[PDB]
Amino acid sequence: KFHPWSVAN
Amino acid sequence: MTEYKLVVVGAGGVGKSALTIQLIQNHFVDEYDPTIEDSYRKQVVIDGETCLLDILDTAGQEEYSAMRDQYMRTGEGFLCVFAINNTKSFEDIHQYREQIKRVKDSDDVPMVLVGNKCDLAARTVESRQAQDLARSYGIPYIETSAKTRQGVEDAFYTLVREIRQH
Amino acid sequence: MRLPSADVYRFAEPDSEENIIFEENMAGIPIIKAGTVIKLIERLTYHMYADPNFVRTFLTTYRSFCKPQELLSLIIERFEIPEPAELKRFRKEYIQPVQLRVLNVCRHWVEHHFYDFERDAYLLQRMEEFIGTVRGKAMKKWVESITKIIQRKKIFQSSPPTVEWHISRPGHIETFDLLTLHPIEIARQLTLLESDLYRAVQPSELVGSVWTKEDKEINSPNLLKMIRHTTNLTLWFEKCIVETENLEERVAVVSRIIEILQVFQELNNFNGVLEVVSAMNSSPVYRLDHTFEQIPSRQKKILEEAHELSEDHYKKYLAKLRSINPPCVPFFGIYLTNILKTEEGNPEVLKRHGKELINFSKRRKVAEITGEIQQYQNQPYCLRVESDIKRFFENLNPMGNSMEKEFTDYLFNKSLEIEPRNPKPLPRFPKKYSYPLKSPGVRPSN
Ligand SMILES: [Cl-]
Ligand SMILES: [Cl-]
Ligand SMILES: [Cl-]
Repeated sequence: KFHPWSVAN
Repeated sequence: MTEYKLVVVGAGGVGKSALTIQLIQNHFVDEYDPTIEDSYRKQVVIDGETCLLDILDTAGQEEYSAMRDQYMRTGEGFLCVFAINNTKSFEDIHQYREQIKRVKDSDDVPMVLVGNKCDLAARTVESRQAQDLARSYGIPYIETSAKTRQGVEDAFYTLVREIRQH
Repeated sequence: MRLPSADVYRFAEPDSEENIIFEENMAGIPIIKAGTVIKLIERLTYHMYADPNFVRTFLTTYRSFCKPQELLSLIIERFEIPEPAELKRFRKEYIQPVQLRVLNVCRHWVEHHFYDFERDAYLLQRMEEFIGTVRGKAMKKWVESITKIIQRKKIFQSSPPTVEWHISRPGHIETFDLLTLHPIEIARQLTLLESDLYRAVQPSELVGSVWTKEDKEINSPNLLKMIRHTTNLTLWFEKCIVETENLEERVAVVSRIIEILQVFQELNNFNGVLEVVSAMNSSPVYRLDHTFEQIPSRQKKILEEAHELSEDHYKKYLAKLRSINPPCVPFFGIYLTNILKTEEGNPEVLKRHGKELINFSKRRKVAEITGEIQQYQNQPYCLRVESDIKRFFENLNPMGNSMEKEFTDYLFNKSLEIEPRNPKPLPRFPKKYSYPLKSPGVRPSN
């Protein structure tokens, strides 16, 4: 979630 | 209060920027400073519910064609805008929409077709034609006048209703 | 002091609400908001003081409300002053300074906007005739200076870092590629190219929104060439990714591009940064979840910082740029949009007491934007050109002969092939690279 280069929560 | 990320899409060189500029101006204000937040964010009341319209219009950057996906990825609703005196801008609509569908990975993206009467130049796209294209896509058609602001609010509020009813 | 009658000299009629408005809520000089063209010519050659900023703004933006032939006629008409002791002061405090100002306008015109004269030879003739008829002594030094300029127009500190090489050896043109050249040097050579492309764009290609109109290819050739370069690199990055069908190799490709981005950031090449960000936001690349999975978190954060520059209408890009000092390469798109909306969102003319007044402050607003563009064109990068890497990127042609739609459809279909939509399982593909995929990194060698 929140773009593929984002820290996944 | 809810915020709506809207994106204006359409051919360049035929005055598409008038649609958003007129929405945001105070109807009797003719100044526009595009460099400040208040030039693309407007608080409005639509069907009794207050919301905030955030409007991305990249008019002038049409040659940066590899940037369209980036810009489109930021919206949840889309205004697809052509000029009713420019047949080519009307024919471009089909591809713009295929591209929005692909960016959003969805076959019903909230969107709206907008015919803009931007000139004293003569109409070459008949309203019937645009109404028929809008029906084949399953979306509203709105005509607007750059001169008079007729239709401008209708185009944007309709897009918001499409998002609410999605 | 006393002037001629507006029936013999039109620039003597006095200011009024039907003549000149000033900005009400903003170097000692009043800011003209609007006025007739006469009044604008008058204050452009004002006898009480010189106004360098009005002259700069004016000559950059006048062609929308006044043709070059008309401007030259008007300043000639301003120059030829008729007379009304009293005369002796008039000569010294009106004719003299007013005429010096006319010559100053001509000097600046020929110096910084000579393209008006290259595109109309008869305009240059009338100018030379006029300058020829000027016969004074306070004039002589100005007449000669303008004539020198006209005649001419009719014709680092420290050392730069060592050039970096990776797998390809100097001169082995045939092996140059994304993974075989050194990432630091890709970024550097692309920054040199993009800096020169940015520096070549003239205000004549921007004022009047002229790059959006049907003669754009004639009027904005450098701007368009610059944009097409940017577009080309974006598409080249997308193609390198989706044509690398092996997953491990594709992770190496995406990872190397992100290293190129980091150096772009280090160099303040924001055009470079956006080339990469646009490529990662594109439909073929953005959906490759199995590839970003293997991207190390440190590079993810680099790409995340870069992409965030573009969010909320470039909020962070705009702050970051205001805070760096040259050399840099700004992203030009923001300027184009702001110039366009300024020209399209403000009236060309204001009406006062039924009288029509040219809206000048809208032109001031556009000159402010072209001024900010020029301030980043001054300073060059302290980096050495590599003739061959440069030519490699000058000749990148990812689209080949395909049309836009056909080619971006092909990129997307490649994406779907190499990582199909979630139900279908992830296939495997054979490696395509013979050399090692490990990166030299982005810190230099010494
Ligand atoms: Cl409105
Ligand atoms: Cl505004
Ligand atoms: Cl149809």
